[PDB]
Amino acid sequence: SKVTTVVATPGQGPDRPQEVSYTDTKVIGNGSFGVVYQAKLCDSGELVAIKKVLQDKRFKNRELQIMRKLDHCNIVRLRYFFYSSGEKKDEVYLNLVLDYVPETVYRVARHYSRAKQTLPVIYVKLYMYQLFRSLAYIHSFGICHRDIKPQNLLLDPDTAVLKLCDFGSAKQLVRGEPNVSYICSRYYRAPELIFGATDYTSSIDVWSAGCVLAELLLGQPIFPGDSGVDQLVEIIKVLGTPTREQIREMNPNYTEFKFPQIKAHPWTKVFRPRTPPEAIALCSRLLEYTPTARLTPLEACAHSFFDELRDPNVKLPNGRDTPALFNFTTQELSSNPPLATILIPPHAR
Ligand SMILES: CC(=O)c1ccc2c(c1)/C(=C(/NC1CCN(C)CC1)c1ccccc1)C(=O)N2
Repeated sequence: SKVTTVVATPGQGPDRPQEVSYTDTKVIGNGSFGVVYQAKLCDSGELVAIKKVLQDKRFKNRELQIMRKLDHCNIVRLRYFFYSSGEKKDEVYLNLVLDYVPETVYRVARHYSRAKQTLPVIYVKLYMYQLFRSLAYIHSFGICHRDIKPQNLLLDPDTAVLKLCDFGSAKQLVRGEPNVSYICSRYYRAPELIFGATDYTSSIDVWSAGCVLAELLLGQPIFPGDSGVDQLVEIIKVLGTPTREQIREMNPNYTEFKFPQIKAHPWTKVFRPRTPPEAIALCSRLLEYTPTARLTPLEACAHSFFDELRDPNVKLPNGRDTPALFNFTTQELSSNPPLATILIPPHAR
């Protein structure tokens, strides 16, 4: 076996690097970011992920600066960070030692779809609540993920703990400062972004989460668009044609898509029979045309659909106890503090 010893700066605490050794490196991910590895530590024998990205002198890494401000159980923790040379030494890379999680929400949802089965509502409740909890934390700093999809939602099959990953698209949204329109994966792309909105709030992650929720309820994406324009046709097929005021509320740059008035399709008819009415009520308040009309991540966590997790007698289908879901902080509750009366039940008080 080959051992790799490097001096890496820890993500949290003071900027003081330490000698970190790792072995058994293998390629597990490949994307727009760069490359993701899986390595075993020499100290505890713990498995960690190493995301190698090509870095320049012109500026500092945007993802790294967002990552070392973040400390939450439902987001992959930045263990360490170091610099390596792999292009005749003239070009340098940024390696991010992050948490390793075996499965993803996509892979778990795929298992049921291939077996013609439905994902149990308890799993839909646990995965969605943890996504909105991590969203309430990132949005309190002004940071918007801009890439919410089941492939980026990591999963541990035994404990059922969800973790958010890939903060490359992520940016601290500021009022007045424009942003790029073509962002997020097509099936989870908000209608503002299709309408060419450069000025948007962190409510685009709320829409993307709503797209994931409906996907876990249907067993397939709700809006499978063939093109960038065919994506809006998929949305119009269930939500109907947006009103004059709904269009303006998205703040659209260069509009006039020229589509016929088809009108909204009932939410109950969209999903399978005997689908919990609370899931539909939640999905209706997340997948809204008007971004300001959408439920906030904390408001989504306080919804009637996640009341089963708030029960003191709730447990995982494998017998194990549900993870920490009520250990909220002042930074998490920052947007709406009186919501703590619903979010934190008397048993956990
Ligand atoms: C993208 C990023 O920033 C990041 C950060 C930390 C991470 C991962 C990704 C990650 C991934 N793990 C997969 C390993 C293979 N199994 C079968 C599925 C899960 C992974 C890799 C590529 C795409 C999506 C997810 C993990 O375990 N820890």
